[PDB]
Order: sequence, then C-alpha cells, then structure tokens
Amino acid sequence: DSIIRFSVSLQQNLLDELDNRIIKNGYSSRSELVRDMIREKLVEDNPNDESKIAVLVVIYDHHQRELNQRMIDIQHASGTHVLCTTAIAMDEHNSLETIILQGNSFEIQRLQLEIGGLRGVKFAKLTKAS
Amino acid sequence: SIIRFSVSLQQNLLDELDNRIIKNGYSSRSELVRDMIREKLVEDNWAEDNPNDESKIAVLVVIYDHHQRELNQRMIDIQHASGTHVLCTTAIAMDEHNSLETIILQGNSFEIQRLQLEIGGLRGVKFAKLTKASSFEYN
Repeated sequence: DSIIRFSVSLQQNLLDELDNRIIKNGYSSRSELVRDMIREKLVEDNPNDESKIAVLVVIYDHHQRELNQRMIDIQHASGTHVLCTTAIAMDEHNSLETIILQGNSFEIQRLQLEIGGLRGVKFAKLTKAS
Repeated sequence: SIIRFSVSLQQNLLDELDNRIIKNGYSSRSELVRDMIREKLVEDNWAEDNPNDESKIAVLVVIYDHHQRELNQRMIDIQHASGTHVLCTTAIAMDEHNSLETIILQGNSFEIQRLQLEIGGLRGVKFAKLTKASSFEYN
C-alpha cells in the first residue's frame, strides 16, 4: 500500500514553468517530475540559538503600494538585527533588495518566510553564513 | 493565482519529506516542495540555451580577508574580466580582518557561475555563494 497522493499548491508562474520543463525534459507528468525532484533534493541541519550572519535576497514589485512598509514592519518586529538593506531597480516593474542581518536560525527562517509570503514579493532567498 | 495538483509517491520517501516541513518553518508539505521546485527549475533554466544572453540576475555573497594584499583588487580584476556587469556592491565588516559583501550581478549564466568559482578559489575567501534568479520568477 506504498503509494500515496499529497497535494501541492503552486503560484501560476511556477506551475507554467514546471509544465514547460516536463515537456522539454521528456517527463510524462507533473507527478513524475516533482517526485524525481524530491528524490534528488534529499541526497543534496538543526536550527539552534547561535547567532549567525545571513543575507536575504528579495525581488519584489516596486509598484505594490505599502509593500516596503510591510517589509519594514516585519524586519522591525523580527528578533533579527538588520545591519543594512540595499535596493536597486531591475526594470520598470521589479526591484532587488539585499538584506544583511544577524539572528539565530529560528528568527532568520521566520523572517524569510514572512517576507516571502507578502503579495508583491516574487521571491525571498536566504544565504546563511554559519 | 494558485493551482493545486496531486503528486504520487512512496510512503517511505514521503516520510523523509513530510519530516522537514515543521523544521523548515512550514505549515503544509507544499512549501518545502514549492521551494524545492523553484530551486530546481531555476537550476534547469541556468543550465540551458544562451551563451549570448546577458539578462540573468544574481547575487554573489562573499566573505573575505581584506587585510590580504591584492585580494580585493584580484576580485575586481576577475569581475572586470568575467563579462558580467556589477549593478551594486554592499560591504560590511564582520571582524577586524573579514568583510562580507553582496554583489548584485547581471550577465549570462556561464559568466556569473565562473565568477563565483574563480572568487571562491582565492586564498583569503572564506565563503562565496550565488543566489540565482530566473525571469519566470519575476516577469
């Protein structure tokens, strides 16, 4: 009784790229590709109280009103210590921000997920320097 | 929008997966999987097509010893020669000898990855890691 189904929810842009990759790489279903991705990513981590330096890279829609304020509210309410943020415009729609910060594993993970979840944020990717 | 779809897999495999959800800050299995999917699709995209494209954007994060003679200049020379275009560099001191810099880069996937490899190989560079982005994520 070893095969189960579990649901996955994808934003449409990601789902469209997944479908294109299934076609380009000769997979026969979304289920097959995702399954293989999971198998692969495993081969390729405990959170702790130790202070670490980290960088969060965020790409966001700079026309989204109040988005910067929300990010600031999250940064200030997080237990992390943000050293600095730097932001540049990529194009007429998007900006890229790098946030350099220090905190423990729990605090930094939470910040990444809170920012990543905001409407208008295209992604929030973390680099940890432990 | 958001479109949900079903994935089938062996319970054994699923147990390891469902195992890092609560650990990775997630509330549902999707989000570890969503991020694995994102990561893998970006890698695939960077692996293909354009030796002529120069539209990729990335961030290289470096920790290095700025007391070391010529290291700062060496990293600059490497950058100048890579063909990549540096959009912005931010630097902070972590201690007396070590700085962290974030370098926002534009260029082709080849040039950017090589820049990372070359910088990472220098004496006095303690850490060099690239954050990759693909246009399907933001366009």
